[PDB]
Amino acid sequence: GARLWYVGGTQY
Amino acid sequence: GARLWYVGGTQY
Amino acid sequence: MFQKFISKHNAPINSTQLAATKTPAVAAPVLSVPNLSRSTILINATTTAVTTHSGLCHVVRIDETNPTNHHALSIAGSLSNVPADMIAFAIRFEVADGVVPTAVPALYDVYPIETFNNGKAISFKDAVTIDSHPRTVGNDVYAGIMLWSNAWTASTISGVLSVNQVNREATVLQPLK
Amino acid sequence: MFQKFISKHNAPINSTQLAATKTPAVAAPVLSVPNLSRSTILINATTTAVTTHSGLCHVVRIDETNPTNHHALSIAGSLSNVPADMIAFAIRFEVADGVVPTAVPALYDVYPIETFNNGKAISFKDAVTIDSHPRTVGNDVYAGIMLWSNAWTASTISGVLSVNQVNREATVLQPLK
Amino acid sequence: MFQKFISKHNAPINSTQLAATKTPAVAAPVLSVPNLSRSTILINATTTAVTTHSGLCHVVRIDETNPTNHHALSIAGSLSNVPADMIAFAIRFEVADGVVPTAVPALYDVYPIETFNNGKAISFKDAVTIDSHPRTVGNDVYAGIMLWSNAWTASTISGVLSVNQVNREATVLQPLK
Amino acid sequence: MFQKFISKHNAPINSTQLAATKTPAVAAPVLSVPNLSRSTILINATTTAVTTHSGLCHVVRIDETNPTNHHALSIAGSLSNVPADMIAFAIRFEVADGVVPTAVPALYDVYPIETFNNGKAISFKDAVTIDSHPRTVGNDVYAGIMLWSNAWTASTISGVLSVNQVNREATVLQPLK
Amino acid sequence: MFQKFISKHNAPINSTQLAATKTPAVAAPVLSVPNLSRSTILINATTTAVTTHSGLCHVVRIDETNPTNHHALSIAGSLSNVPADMIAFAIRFEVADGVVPTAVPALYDVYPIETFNNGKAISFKDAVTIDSHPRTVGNDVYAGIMLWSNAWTASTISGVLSVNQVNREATVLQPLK
Amino acid sequence: VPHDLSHLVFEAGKIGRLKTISWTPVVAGDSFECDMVGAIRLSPLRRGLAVDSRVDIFSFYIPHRHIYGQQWINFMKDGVNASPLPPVTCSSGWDSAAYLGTIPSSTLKVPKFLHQGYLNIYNNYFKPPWSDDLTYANPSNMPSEDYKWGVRVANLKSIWTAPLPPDTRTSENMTTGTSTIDIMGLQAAYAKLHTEQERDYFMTRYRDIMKEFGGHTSYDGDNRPLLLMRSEFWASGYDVDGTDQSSLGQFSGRVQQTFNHKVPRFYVPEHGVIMTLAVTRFPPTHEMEMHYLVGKENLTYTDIACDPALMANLPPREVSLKEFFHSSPDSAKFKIAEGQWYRTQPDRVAFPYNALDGFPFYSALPSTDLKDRVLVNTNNYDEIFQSMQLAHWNMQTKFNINVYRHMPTTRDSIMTS
Amino acid sequence: LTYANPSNMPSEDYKWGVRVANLKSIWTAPLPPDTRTSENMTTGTSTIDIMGLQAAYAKLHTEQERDYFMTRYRDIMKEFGGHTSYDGDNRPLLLMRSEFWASGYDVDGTDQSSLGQFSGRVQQTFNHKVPRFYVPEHGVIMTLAVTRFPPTHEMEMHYLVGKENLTYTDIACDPALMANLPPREVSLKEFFHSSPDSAKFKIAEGQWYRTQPDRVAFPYNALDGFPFYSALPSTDLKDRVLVNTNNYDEIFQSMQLAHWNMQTKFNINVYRHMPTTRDSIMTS
Repeated sequence: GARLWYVGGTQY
Repeated sequence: GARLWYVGGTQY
Repeated sequence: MFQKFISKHNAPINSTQLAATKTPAVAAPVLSVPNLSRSTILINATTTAVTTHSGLCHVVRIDETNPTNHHALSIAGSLSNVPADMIAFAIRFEVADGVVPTAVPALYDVYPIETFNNGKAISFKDAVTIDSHPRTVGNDVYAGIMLWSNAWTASTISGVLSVNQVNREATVLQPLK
Repeated sequence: MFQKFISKHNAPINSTQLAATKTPAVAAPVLSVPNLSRSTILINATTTAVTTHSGLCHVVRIDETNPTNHHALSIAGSLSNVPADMIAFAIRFEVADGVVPTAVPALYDVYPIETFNNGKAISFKDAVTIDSHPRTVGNDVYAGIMLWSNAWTASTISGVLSVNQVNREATVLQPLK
Repeated sequence: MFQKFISKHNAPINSTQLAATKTPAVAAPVLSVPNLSRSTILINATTTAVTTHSGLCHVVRIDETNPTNHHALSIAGSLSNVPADMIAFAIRFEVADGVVPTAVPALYDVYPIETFNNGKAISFKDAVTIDSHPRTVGNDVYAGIMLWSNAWTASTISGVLSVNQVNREATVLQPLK
Repeated sequence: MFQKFISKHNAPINSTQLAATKTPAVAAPVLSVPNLSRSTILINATTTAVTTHSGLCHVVRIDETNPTNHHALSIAGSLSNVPADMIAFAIRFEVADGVVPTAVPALYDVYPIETFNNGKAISFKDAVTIDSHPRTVGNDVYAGIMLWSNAWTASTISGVLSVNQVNREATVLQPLK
Repeated sequence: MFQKFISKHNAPINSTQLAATKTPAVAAPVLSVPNLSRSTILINATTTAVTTHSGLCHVVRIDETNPTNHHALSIAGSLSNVPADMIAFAIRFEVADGVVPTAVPALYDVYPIETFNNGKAISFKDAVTIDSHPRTVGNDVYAGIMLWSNAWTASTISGVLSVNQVNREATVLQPLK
Repeated sequence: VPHDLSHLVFEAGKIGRLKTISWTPVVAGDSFECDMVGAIRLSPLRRGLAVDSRVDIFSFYIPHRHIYGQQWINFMKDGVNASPLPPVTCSSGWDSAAYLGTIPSSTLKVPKFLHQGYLNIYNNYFKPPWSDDLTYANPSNMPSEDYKWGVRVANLKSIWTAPLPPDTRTSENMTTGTSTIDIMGLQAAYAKLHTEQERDYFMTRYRDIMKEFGGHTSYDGDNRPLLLMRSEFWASGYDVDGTDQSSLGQFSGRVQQTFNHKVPRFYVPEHGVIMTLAVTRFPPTHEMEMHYLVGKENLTYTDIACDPALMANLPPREVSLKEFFHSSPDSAKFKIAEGQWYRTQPDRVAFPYNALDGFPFYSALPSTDLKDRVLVNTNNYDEIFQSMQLAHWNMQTKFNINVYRHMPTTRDSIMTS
Repeated sequence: LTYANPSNMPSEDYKWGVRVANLKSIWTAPLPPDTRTSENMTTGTSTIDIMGLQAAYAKLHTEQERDYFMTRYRDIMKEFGGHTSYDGDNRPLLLMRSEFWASGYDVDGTDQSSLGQFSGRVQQTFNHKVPRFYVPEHGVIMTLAVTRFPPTHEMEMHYLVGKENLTYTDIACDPALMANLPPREVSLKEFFHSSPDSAKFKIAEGQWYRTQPDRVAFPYNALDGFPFYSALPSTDLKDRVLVNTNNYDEIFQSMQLAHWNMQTKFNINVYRHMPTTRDSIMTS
């Protein structure tokens, strides 16, 4: 579904 | 592509 | 390193304490009352001195019921104050059926193994393949360990003895399975 | 030649130095405070002389939690100034639960192995398959090595002793893998 | 633990009691009349003292009929009042065909094994691969165990001895099959 | 019979002759300057008599570079004029990094094996699985054989000693491949 | 039980009787004239007493022709009236090429094994993996068994010795094939 | 003309660490294409296969200018007599540049663009985003294992493995008057916090705060290595059945995975290196993780009802490794989004397992510390393999590259002519 | 190889045969060692002959060609647009040539100790066909085999990464430059991680940009079973080109069948004008 994890950008 | 190795002839 | 999960003698899980003198002649007496397929005794054995090449035993009574004639009989002892002449060969004999031995008849078979004796102590762990059915109709068959030497002096030889009859396997826990 | 990567006794990676006298009676005391699944002690053991066929121990406390009733208990010693009567049979006993032994009760099981003693030194490396669950509800189960002989004199017997409870395997590096 | 179902010496199921003195010289006599492929004797051997490095035997007579030249000959003894010099190497020799030895000729082959002797007792269990056909047409081939030492004194050395010629296997009951 | 192509101790192909007295105290000295993964010394060792249960060593310096923490360390000796108390347990210790021992610190681990001593000679061949990485950052790790007994008298004990660190296998020629 | 069809020492099928005194110094002489890949001698060895930790040998001459550098060299002895100090380590040395040794140079390699000595008798059966090619161009390479101890007295030590160089296997008859 | 710069690669590394497997120096104006095809193997594991590992292969382009800055610019301008470009220094170990998939030259030094190049690729795409940059100067400055097997990459998103940014505000004060508040000031207060919150959660990167403006920033605006191609896959294999007396009923999982990666032709604007790195990881399955609702004792209306109004309107919730792991300290905290426990589900491993080596799971407890307990804890996989001198995983690939240039030629260079 | 008799050739040269050349790499096919890196034209003290210079270049050209490509008569001929019979230079005539890659499969160990261990089994079916051929004169037809592995060393480094300070000439790949300066003399040291600064060889400028070495992680260089070059090159040109066989001894288990063995059925068919079996034994 919708986004979940938020680190402050993109983490591979 | 083009030749590379040059020994002074043919080496098997 | 990997763990060795194979042994020559897989003693019953339980041991029966012995304590009882004996007179180890040729007609080698019986240490502890014979169990059924496995036991392990630690009978501070007391042994009247005997200079005549005879001896005292400890065997079990083999289970006579399997369509497989030949079974594996594994023994294993460690004894002290053992005359530094101790040889533990194994044995088998058939008494009449239903009868309880008090010592081996004149009629028994021997099977050598790997017994090592130092001075006052002896041990072993080997396997002998004996025939499981009564050689004669009306009798039963018994087998175990026998201590044999020249000079059997006034001494209490303590240690332990185990005998089993591979009727079944005892499989334990293997961590990678 | 290829390297043998299988052993009978895979001692813990670490050893705890012992040093403590003892009085090795029948009610065989306990050498070092029992650890949990493996230890290896090298307790220049000091041993008050005792002429009565009793003895002193060193076992660990087995881990009572695995749906597999039967586990493998491997021991291994090398001792000096050991009376040339030394027999190292193994053992197991269940004390009440949560209780810490200071010696084996009158109630314990024995399992023979392959102990070899010369004069003043003895070693071993064998495997015995014992039952891992408390035989009775409210207690725990302990197991290890026991030194047993006739005459236990005034001497400090140094050497080492290791006991493990194959709960898990310790697999090392194999160069062809 | 799993049961070891492999052995180095699988003695015949039956043993023949011996009792007969001997004079163990170089031209090493023969203990018991040679059987055919396996026997196991427990001849309280009586041995005239002999200080000259000679000795007395016990071998069987190999079966000379199999398109396979090389066979396996496994022996196994345990003896008492054995001079603490006892070496049991094995042997093989070919006498003329149909002839029954009463001792080994000057012509025999040796094959070392793993004999261990303490003081007054010795045992062994090993395997030697000898050649099964008569090296020469008109003769037969015999092989077994030989006791060899310096000083052979006035003593009756009892114990047992077994020799077999892996012609066939003896397969017993395996509980997981 | 087929040839056994598996061994417990695969000594380096080369041996370094030793000859150098030593004083075998607890702070057990070092026989020969430590090599790197395997050596085999035959140092008619000369040994100042010492009655205090201490001893002298011979180990190598383990190679600290393999993503596999646990390695196999196999030893093997045969010594003469060895006090009939000789126990060869193995060992491991970590000295600071780059430092060359001249004897074992107070801090070392032991691992029992199968040492057999008669009177004046002792041998062994076993395998112990030790942990290969420096237990602490700034140091290195060493391991080998240690001779330990009560009474160390005025005598030159010659024999040999080998220690290897199964980092790699040494595979020889197998005739059926 | 099934028959073990694997051995550590598969002696040649034939043995050469020895009889010849020797003087076992450091520059350890040679017992019997070196054969080629296997022999087995039973040289009632006569041994001038020598108190200096030197010794006498028996090796064969390795076959220098196989693209496989590392070969397996298996030995096996049983000796009497052997000083109860006997250590049989193995060995290898390269003499100039085509030359026949009469004893080992100052330059030889050692490889420990599993030698057991009691009092007056010693045996062994082990395997050592040596390098098969001449370490230097113009020479050949020899290897075998060496008896080493402190005190070598006036005595004839009889027994036997076998050495082989697994160049090829000797496969016998297996009854289930 | 096509320049075949193909070569074989024999690789190996740890589990959650980024490692360079290949690099090809490129010149300004050449086109680069590669076809990397091989097989990925894991060290032999102690039991049968249970869970597939996922593999990520990356190819990036980092121009030199990005690395030497103005120094490079001058170098190109100066031309033939430009001052040589100083390489970087390394640590005493043949395996001291490993992370750079190259053997440190004889003097234990290596290209800075290999080092910084690598540094730049991690600090921009792998390092957690609230986290601090790897400002390592030389490989002789990075931890032994960081440069042996490579720096630790981040665990696969879980609930506890992707906490809210630790610097995340759980409250915000507006200094008010003693007996009055400015209704208009309050409004403003909210506008500022918004801009702050966004930076905290999503725009920790310039290039990111830009994008939300509806603009774009060239990888040249923020000197970021350009991600050219990305392949991801799950490696598998088969079990091997033991068949001797003792190991009959025992198995060993063999992970053989054929993979392929294709970097489409690419136009190299300027001179630089193309780095190709690999990263092997397992899903963050811990043997002791508990469902938040089941680990936090008294359940309030807010925790159990999932009231939209509530979840959609209160501050992030600060929780401890203790409401998620069965023994874990009450003290190791992290900020979670309210109702996060209802958007997810942990994996569940029966206790019978936590005593078993051969399972690619997390045995040990987390790492009290945020960072460390996110970027994967490799070592907790050491017990899963048998023997290993080929690390945790090894790879054998044939890097089929093809570069189209305007090169001299082999005979015209050696032909003084 | 001006060996007179086989009793004159090295033991292993005549046991297993003389060493063939490694498969072309950068370091495994250096420029001819006698390759000129400069050429002087003796000039006057305060003048040069503009026309003499021109000529100087023409001669060096002819020299350079012989050095690099026409070390063989038959070769200096071909570049003249002519041809030379294998009878002009007494060269054995190459009738047929087959090349292939041998493979096999792994064998999975399954006992307690070697469960997770494998042994590669290389079984390769091959075939070779020598088309019918007309034998002009009496002679022998020799059929030889040569098995080789790509020259993968466990310690070869990328030239640019092994040579410390990078100049404009090394890193820019300026066409004008590469296309116009002398061959570059390098050492086993700009290519191998420990190798002596002293073992040199001549490479073509920008050669490092026309190629790429294979790369083997350090974790390997401590592992026997991999058909790679462990050891360091051989300081000497020759030796370090013609393959160093011995560095493969560690890759196999046991071997009394060398490194490789072959079982082939040579199906030959010769058409003659022969007597016959009965007409020769028939005095008649």
